[PDB]
Amino acid sequence: FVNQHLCGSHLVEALYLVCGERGFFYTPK
Amino acid sequence: FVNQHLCGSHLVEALYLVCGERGFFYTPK
Amino acid sequence: FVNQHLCGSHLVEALYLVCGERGFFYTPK
Amino acid sequence: FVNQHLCGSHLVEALYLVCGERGFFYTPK
Amino acid sequence: FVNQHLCGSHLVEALYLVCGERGFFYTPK
Amino acid sequence: FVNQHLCGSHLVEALYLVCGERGFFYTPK
Amino acid sequence: GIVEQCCTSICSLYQLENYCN
Amino acid sequence: GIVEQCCTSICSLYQLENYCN
Amino acid sequence: GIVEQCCTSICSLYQLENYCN
Amino acid sequence: GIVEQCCTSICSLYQLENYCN
Amino acid sequence: GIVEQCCTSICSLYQLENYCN
Amino acid sequence: GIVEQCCTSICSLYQLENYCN
Ligand SMILES: *C(=O)CCCCCCCCCCCCC
Ligand SMILES: *C(=O)CCCCCCCCCCCCC
Ligand SMILES: *C(=O)CCCCCCCCCCCCC
Ligand SMILES: [Cl-]
Ligand SMILES: [Cl-]
Ligand SMILES: [Zn+2]
Ligand SMILES: [Zn+2]
Repeated sequence: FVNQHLCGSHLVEALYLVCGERGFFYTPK
Repeated sequence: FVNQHLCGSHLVEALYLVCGERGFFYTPK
Repeated sequence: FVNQHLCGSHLVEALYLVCGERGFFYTPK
Repeated sequence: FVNQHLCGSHLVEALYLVCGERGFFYTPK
Repeated sequence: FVNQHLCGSHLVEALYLVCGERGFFYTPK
Repeated sequence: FVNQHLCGSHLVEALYLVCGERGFFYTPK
Repeated sequence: GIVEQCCTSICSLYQLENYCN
Repeated sequence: GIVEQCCTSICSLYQLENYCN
Repeated sequence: GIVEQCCTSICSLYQLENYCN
Repeated sequence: GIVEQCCTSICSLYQLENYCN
Repeated sequence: GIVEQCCTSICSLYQLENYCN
Repeated sequence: GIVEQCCTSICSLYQLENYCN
């Protein structure tokens, strides 16, 4: 599902910004 | 350190693509 | 100054996410 | 509307490039 | 087709990462 | 050289938008 | 506004330029 | 997970923050 | 071309590599 | 301006909010 | 090349067009 | 960490894979 792939790319950029020094795991599944 | 912040933005984009369904972990320094 | 140009590209991405429906203003130096 | 959110992210990057030294307001609503 | 425009933007970023020192042509048509 | 790698990521995004249906060529140094 | 114009149809750089200062 | 929550509906920065460490 | 192949289905990095120089 | 403030140090999300409309 | 030209100074949109096909 | 490894030199795709889960 390409639109899902594209959405995930923006998700990870947003987590990078929100989480800051905290870091994050990205766990799609 | 802004340059580290800009590098990390590109690193998470790359991890998203490299890691696929595994996802990834990002922790800044 | 290219490094300022690269910083600003990330700043507008961040403003888009932070500011939501308010939108934002970007003026370079 | 997530696809609208994703489109806006690319819009702001394109305005950053086109407007250059002029700057811009991003006014979604 | 805006979704096509958005997809292409992510395509070119992925080619940049995969191709590395090799470079690439982006030939949509 | 990481800073060159970050610059090039922004250059291909800009070429994608500037060049339209012509596409573009990217070759790193 | 820019979202109704340019998320319903592709805006060229020349159309986007209308939104600059 | 984050894709089902935030690709079906817009997540604000406050909702995204739930996924941070 | 790359848009018909990789905007209709997800292309992995290995499939994208076909488009490199 | 935002460049002088947020390209010389990392701005927090609340600092960035000063450039919202 | 584009890196030497446009990573050492900001290239205008018309300078970038030299790297279109 | 990834910042110390991959912001001081360019990491290959296989080096980046060390930060997958
Ligand atoms: C925490 O805020 C900083 C810790 C890591 C800093 C990395 C410094 C690396 C070299 C960058 C030099 C840039 C310009 C002289
Ligand atoms: C206009 O073109 C430039 C005005 C602002 C320039 C900012 C300089 C800030 C410090 C960056 C140093 C980078 C490497 C030594
Ligand atoms: C190959 O790996 C490098 C060849 C081109 C290198 C460009 C160096 C340009 C000036 C950047 C200086 C950055 C900080 C002092
Ligand atoms: Cl950058
Ligand atoms: Cl997208
Ligand atoms: Zn996108
Ligand atoms: Zn960057």
